[PDB]
Amino acid sequence: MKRTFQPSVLKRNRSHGFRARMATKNGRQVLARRRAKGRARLTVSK
Amino acid sequence: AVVKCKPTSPGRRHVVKVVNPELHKGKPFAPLLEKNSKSGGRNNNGRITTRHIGGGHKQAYRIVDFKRNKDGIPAVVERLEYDPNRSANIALVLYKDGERRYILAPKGLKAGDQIQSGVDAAIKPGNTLPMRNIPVGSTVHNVEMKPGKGGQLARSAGTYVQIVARDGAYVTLRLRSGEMRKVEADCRATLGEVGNAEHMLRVLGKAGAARWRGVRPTVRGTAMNPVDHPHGGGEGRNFGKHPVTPWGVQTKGKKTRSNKRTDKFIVRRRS
RNA sequence: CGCGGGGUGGAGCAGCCUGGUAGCUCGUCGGGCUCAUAACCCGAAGGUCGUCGGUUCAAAUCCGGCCCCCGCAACCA
RNA sequence: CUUUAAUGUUUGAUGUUCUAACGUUGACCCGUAAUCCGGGUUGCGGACAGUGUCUGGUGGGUAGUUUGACUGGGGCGGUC
RNA sequence: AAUUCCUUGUCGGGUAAGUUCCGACCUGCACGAAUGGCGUAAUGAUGGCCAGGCUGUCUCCACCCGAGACUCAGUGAAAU
RNA sequence: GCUCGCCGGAAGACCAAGGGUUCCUGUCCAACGUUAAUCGGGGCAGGGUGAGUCGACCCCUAAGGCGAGGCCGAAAGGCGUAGUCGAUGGGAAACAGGUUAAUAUUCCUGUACUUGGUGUUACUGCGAAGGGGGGACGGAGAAGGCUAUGUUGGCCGGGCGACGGUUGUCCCGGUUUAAGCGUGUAGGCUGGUUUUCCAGGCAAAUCCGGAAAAUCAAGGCUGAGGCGUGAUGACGAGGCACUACGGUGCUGAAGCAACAAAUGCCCUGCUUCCAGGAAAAGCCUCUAAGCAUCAGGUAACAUCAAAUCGUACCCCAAACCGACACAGGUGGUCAGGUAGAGAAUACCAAGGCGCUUGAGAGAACUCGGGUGAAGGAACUAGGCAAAAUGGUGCCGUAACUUCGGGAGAAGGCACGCUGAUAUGUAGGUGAGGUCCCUCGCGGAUGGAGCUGAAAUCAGUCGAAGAUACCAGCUGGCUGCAACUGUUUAUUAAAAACACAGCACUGUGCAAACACGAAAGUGGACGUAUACGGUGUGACGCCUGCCCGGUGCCGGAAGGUUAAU
RNA sequence: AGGACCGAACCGACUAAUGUCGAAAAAUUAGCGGAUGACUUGUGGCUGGGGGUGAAAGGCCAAUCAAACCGGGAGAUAGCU
Repeated sequence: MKRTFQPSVLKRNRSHGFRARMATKNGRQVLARRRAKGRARLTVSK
Repeated sequence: AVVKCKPTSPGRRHVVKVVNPELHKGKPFAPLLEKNSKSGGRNNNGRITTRHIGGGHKQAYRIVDFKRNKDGIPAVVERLEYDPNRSANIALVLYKDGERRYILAPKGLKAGDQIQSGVDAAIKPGNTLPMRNIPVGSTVHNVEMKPGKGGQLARSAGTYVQIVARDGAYVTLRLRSGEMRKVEADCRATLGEVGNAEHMLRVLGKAGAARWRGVRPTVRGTAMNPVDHPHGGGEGRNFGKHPVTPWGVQTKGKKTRSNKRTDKFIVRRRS
């Protein structure tokens, strides 16, 4: 079947990337929450 | 001209076209062409506000000089064009000084005709003049609402607005729907009936014949579940409700008109 | 099996509701009108109020058993 | 007390007219190479329209809930 | 009748035999005119029925060819 | 290594995506592999990715995103102008051969091209966020001209061949060659040139456009392929020479013709129909604000620069996505031989593999299949499944019909091979020779060679000549629905939905309506032959009666009636 | 010319068998329907939870839909086990 995940780094980096977060206020807090938790996999990038 | 094609296939056995031997078959005049981004019926939000709108075929927009500000200039009609945006035909007119412009083609207009505008113009089909210079009882089209606006009344295929009476600063008109309406005298109007008057006799025939027009399948309310439409539900086709729009607003007889700021202009409501 | 309604001159229907006097039309009889019938006009007779019993001063009427008819219901596994 | 007439006064409800509020998704100019917008001329409407507060009506478009128990299973019928 | 409860209604045709089928009669429990009525060539991986043709579906199964099943060596689960 | 078998429009060879060293070499076998394992996409160590011409970055935009100010909103924030980003779109420029354990249109050899700076020489007016041209475009259909490519022949080289034959019409292998430059053809498009004038193009204009005239009949733009050249170069079968015996070094003949021919190219063409088919920049060109002994531009030459990143390997799969070395899913390109209408299909070439548990047995029973006497649906809910029909040309073909169909209806006849008509016809292609000329890639004529259906007659073989693979079951009555189509991804594909058509009703434009606390958008850069909602659902004959109840519309005198 | 006809690629998914601790969390084999169109597909965007989308099944919205997933109200409440 056509699995529900056909990977494409452009789309993944555009709707889930570092800059996509730093755009809106809600996105800023997502980075903020993760930093308080101390997760190294901060976002999805290289 | 109206022609009923031969039933050589299912779907074709009902198609009636209006084939005009006067239309220029070549490419349109590039200078007056600009892109036309299709909407699909969605607003700024992207949500579908107007349904059944989308798909269709890519059709380029041709600007048209509805205003007709060039006055006292003897212009010559060059060739008739096909406009995918308007039900009526558009005549490409060439001005005396060398400027080419599109105009809504009237009934009695062919290649090589002469038309002029302004208050100078004579009473000849295709000419444009301020309505207080036109004899009452006559018929015009592409009528303006406010002076200098551009023209908004009777612009479709085969439509015409006949002037009834003119009492000085205001002109009384009988619109196409049978709606008596007033309008200030300084407004312009183009003489004659709008051509391609047999457009209403065009039966599309196929289902897809609506698909490449932009029309999208419309689902009836009696075939929907109660959480999707006020109508619907029932085990085995049942209606029993008072006919309404998808949002509860009564249809099949219900006046939704409520403007009041322009109620002063209406002399008679249609019947 | 249960619920509601009904049964009234020959026929089709009111009046019961809130008890004491039963009405309308057609039909019938007799008369008149016409050459004769019909129609029309005049007058009159005609109803154990389904049946039985009880309550009541008084019952078509209030209540109950039963007989006949009509409708609804007779469902869920 | 009733019916009433001239005047003065008091506000209310209509009709016509005007321009100054306001509107202007009419034309024109500038800011500005920008169809947003603002300011300025002018034309057209006009104390309307529309907005706020209060108020009556409609209102399953929308939301929160009710929708009994006994019962020789429950429903129906009956009962409290 | 995609509707008819009663009902496998009654008559005719089809079959040796037809509760389904086809054509009719009206006694329409409870068809019906845009929640459309009656027909309709073509079309339909559609529903019901008949005939020809063709066959292991069946009368009644029989044999054979490969893959497992079986034995041996290696690996080595699961439900409970 | 010798045989066997399988795919071969893939199970082959390359990219993007996505993975991230899985690529190659040495070495190791505990853990991974469903078996052992000196094997491996497993562990450890080392090596490998070389670009001015490929792509990205870059120039320029689409859908759309962000959005100085601005508008609007309790706040968050929303919308949007100028701008600025965003390819799957457009825009400058390279091919052949050789070489590695692995990379190469990137390295070497040979031969070329493009965008700019600086300087020199000779000329000359240059110059924008501005104007114009161009870029720049749809579907389908048919033909012509060619090429990739294939076959045959000529020719070169080798063999003459382990059971009968084969010096001959015998056999096998090879017969490969680009980018660029010049020529500018088959073909397509279009009348050029010169003078004058102008309310046209937010200003200007010598450019575009329009309006008058003269002169002459062509000039110009675009254009695959061919022929030369690139190249007495490379390559090249086969020998000659050294073996760590894997391969390296050396040398090297023929290298043309004919025909068939693409879904590729000319063609981003031409004709035709309609539903009527991006934008901006690069480039060309005209000027304004200005600058002129300048600065700049055109042409030639010399020199310099062309940076940063990716580049290995897999890419219809054991490396992507599916927990797995998983019978599934994954866009684009090239794509040969015989048969065949074909990318079907059968068997093969190139190329790559035998699917990572095996060995014996031959029971019931289970799955995939072959055949089956006599009967032929008697089976069963039901002809479910199997069986059967199956191609081409011709003959012939009903009810009914909207006169299109129905229809490939049904039902039939001939199909192989050989000779002959004809040492291969009709036809296609077409050199030499002859002639002319506005002399070249020309035209008439000419006809060898090559290639090649089909029709007929005659003869012959088998039970069977569409023999295999591939390849309709047909007819009759009738319900529903018109029809193509769409739907419950993972039990329901239909009578359900849609449908063109018809009707009703709403909306006069700051339109109704919808999203949105608002602005603002969609509706529509449309405007009543338009647009929203609803009901029905082709076409034909029609569509009766009721306004009591409910809803809606119209008129408001009277009663009643909130806030004030 | 054709929502034209037969039929591969491609897309879809009607019948039967197998499979159901499967090779597979709906596939395979043998047969099917459409196949110039209302066609299909690649890449890239817009619409979002009482909302989106829908040729309309109460189907789909990351294997979950008559109201998605994750965190928090919250150790919700439970005359029930």
